[PDB]
Amino acid sequence: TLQCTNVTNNITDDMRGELKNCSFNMTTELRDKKQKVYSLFYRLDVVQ
Amino acid sequence: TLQCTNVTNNITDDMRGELKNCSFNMTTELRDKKQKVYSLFYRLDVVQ
Amino acid sequence: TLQCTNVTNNITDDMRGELKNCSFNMTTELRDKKQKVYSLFYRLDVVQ
Amino acid sequence: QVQLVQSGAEVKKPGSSVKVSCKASGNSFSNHDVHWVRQATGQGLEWMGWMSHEGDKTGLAQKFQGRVTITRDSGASTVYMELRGLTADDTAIYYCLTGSKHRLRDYFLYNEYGPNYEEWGDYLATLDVWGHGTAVTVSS
Amino acid sequence: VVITQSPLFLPVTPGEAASLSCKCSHSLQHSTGANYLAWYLQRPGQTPRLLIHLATHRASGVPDRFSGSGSGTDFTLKISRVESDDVGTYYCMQGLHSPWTFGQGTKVEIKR
Ligand SMILES: *[C@@H]1O[C@H](CO)[C@@H](O[C@@H]2O[C@H](CO)[C@@H](O[C@@H]3O[C@H](CO[C@H]4O[C@H](CO[C@H]5O[C@H](CO)[C@@H](O)[C@H](O)[C@@H]5O)[C@@H](O)[C@H](O[C@H]5O[C@H](CO)[C@@H](O)[C@H](O)[C@@H]5O)[C@@H]4O)[C@@H](O)[C@H](O[C@H]4O[C@H](CO)[C@@H](O)[C@H](O)[C@@H]4O[C@H]4O[C@H](CO)[C@@H](O)[C@H](O)[C@@H]4O)[C@@H]3O)[C@H](O)[C@H]2NC(C)=O)[C@H](O)[C@H]1NC(C)=O
Ligand SMILES: *[C@@H]1O[C@H](CO)[C@@H](O[C@@H]2O[C@H](CO)[C@@H](O[C@@H]3O[C@H](CO)[C@@H](O)[C@H](O)[C@@H]3O)[C@H](O)[C@H]2NC(C)=O)[C@H](O)[C@H]1NC(C)=O
Ligand SMILES: *[C@@H]1O[C@H](CO)[C@@H](O[C@@H]2O[C@H](CO)[C@@H](O)[C@H](O)[C@H]2NC(C)=O)[C@H](O)[C@H]1NC(C)=O
Ligand SMILES: *[C@@H]1O[C@H](CO)[C@@H](O[C@@H]2O[C@H](CO)[C@@H](O)[C@H](O)[C@H]2NC(C)=O)[C@H](O)[C@H]1NC(C)=O
Ligand SMILES: *[C@@H]1O[C@H](CO)[C@@H](O[C@@H]2O[C@H](CO)[C@@H](O)[C@H](O)[C@H]2NC(C)=O)[C@H](O)[C@H]1NC(C)=O
Ligand SMILES: *[C@@H]1O[C@H](CO)[C@@H](O)[C@H](O)[C@H]1NC(C)=O
Repeated sequence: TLQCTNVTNNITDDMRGELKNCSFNMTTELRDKKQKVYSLFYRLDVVQ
Repeated sequence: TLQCTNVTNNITDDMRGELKNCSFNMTTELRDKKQKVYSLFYRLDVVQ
Repeated sequence: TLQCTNVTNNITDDMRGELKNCSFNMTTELRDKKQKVYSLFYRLDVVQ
Repeated sequence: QVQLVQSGAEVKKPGSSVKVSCKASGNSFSNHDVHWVRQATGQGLEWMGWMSHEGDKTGLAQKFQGRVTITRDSGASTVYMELRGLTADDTAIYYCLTGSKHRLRDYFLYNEYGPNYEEWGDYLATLDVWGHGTAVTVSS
Repeated sequence: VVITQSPLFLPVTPGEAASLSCKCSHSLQHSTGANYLAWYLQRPGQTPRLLIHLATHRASGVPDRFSGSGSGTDFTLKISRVESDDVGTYYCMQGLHSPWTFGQGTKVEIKR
């Protein structure tokens, strides 16, 4: 699962809500460790 | 690992112990979530 | 990740530090259990 | 009722360390949390620190950081605590008590090809029965 | 995380119900729904004894006069029919977050 926020600032106003910023509690390549990362996503690729 | 019980409901007595009801902590399709699950099983496919 | 020490057994002194003994809590035949096991390794196969 | 034993009361000079010990009959420390508590007459209880019954965790109330340690005899039949830097305002009744905890996974990721990533933690449940305690005071 | 308790002390008329409260900066509830709250009584001249625990039950061998309440940041301890042997001080405790802590406590004393 991802935690997210609406992307804000530096946008055309007709782009509002089209992008979300989200993050992961996903593991490192070592199986015993964890890292936090985040990425830009189109709203179309996610569902609450 | 499975938690189990003998199924005694609605059963002819020469069938006793042929079925067990069991349950487990196996995962949901989300990587970070789990769900309780249970099923009937034939005694032949399990061991203590 | 593995814990290690520089284990020896009447090692010649030109072999020192070439082998390490290390351990981890592995995986087991059941997803719900872990166990600790150790084995010897050549120094070449590991990095701190 | 497990017997509990603690060190006799002691007077110590200001600016210096003291040490205490405790015991559980039947080597029941293996099944209980080690705890230390401090109290002053006319004042509320203060947790000092603990050790897990597995012995794989220890800790201190933050007031004691860098002044306290906890050790035990092999096979955990007894436990010890050392206090450092004591001054006259450290006069208190000190206690050793047994305890209980709940260990619950706090986070997980299932892995198809390996052990599940897991995070765990301890929540104290109850204090178990209190030791008779020790008294420690500090004077010239 | 911090803990407080009130009233600092309570005068008591014998044979009458009375209660104590404990509050803290964060809920004592856990994601499992577990609560890590416990109350203790210290008679003077004696070490403390568990009264209730995990915000849900009396400790074994505790009189049934004992009860408690609440959720989240607020909890109470109540004793119906308070008796002179309930004199002493009381402490709430948090096992939910490190370092484990006690409330500042309250004192029960018979009114005079
Ligand atoms: C599948 O996964 C889940 C986790 O997602 C597994 O459940 C978890 O199991 C571990 C044990 O393996 C538990 O740790 C132990 O917890 C107990 C306290 O928990 C008990 O009390 C709960 C509260 O009960 C009151 O409140 C509720 C309302 O909230 C009321 O309904 C009740 O009536 C009561 O008033 C109760 O809810 C708990 O049940 C839950 O868990 C069981 C499985 O255990 C499920 O069947 C239930 O459905 C329910 O979810 C439970 O009864 C602590 O007492 C334990 O501490 C001991 O162990 C420590 C080492 O681990 C040690 O440090 C401590 O000192 C202490 O040692 C004592 O006990 C040992 C025996 O256990 C003795 O050997 C020893 O000598 C000493 O006496 C421990 O922390 C987790 O709490 C539990 N998860 C949760 C969130 O509760 C589940 O088991 C898995 N399934 C399978 C098949 O494996
Ligand atoms: C990534 O997973 C970790 C657990 O592995 C999550 O950690 C959780 O983080 C929150 C925030 O730090 C902790 O919440 C705490 O709750 C109390 C009461 O509501 C509040 O007082 C604190 O301020 C805090 O929010 C939570 O306890 C902690 N969990 C554990 C296991 O430590 C984190 O949320 C995860 N991130 C994602 C995006 O899901
Ligand atoms: C993030 O933007 C979304 C739209 O992209 C906003 O969605 C609204 O969310 C609330 C709560 O679920 C609903 O009442 C609205 O109807 C939603 N709007 C639509 C278009 O579906 C959300 O409010 C935004 N968040 C921020 C902080 O502005
Ligand atoms: C234990 O292993 C460590 C390395 O993990 C050894 O440390 C090295 O020792 C040599 C000789 O003193 C130094 O040249 C290295 O710089 C040391 N490494 C580091 C990390 O300090 C140590 O010799 C080993 N002990 C045994 C008995 O073999
Ligand atoms: C074996 O598992 C134990 C836990 O069951 C691991 O011990 C913890 O390890 C981390 C990393 O060193 C420490 O933060 C904890 O404090 C350790 N716990 C205790 C009880 O000491 C250990 O890392 C595991 N080993 C393997 C190879 O993964
Ligand atoms: C289940 O059945 C077997 C024999 O059929 C019996 O030995 C065992 O005690 C039973 N267990 C329960 C929990 O009923």
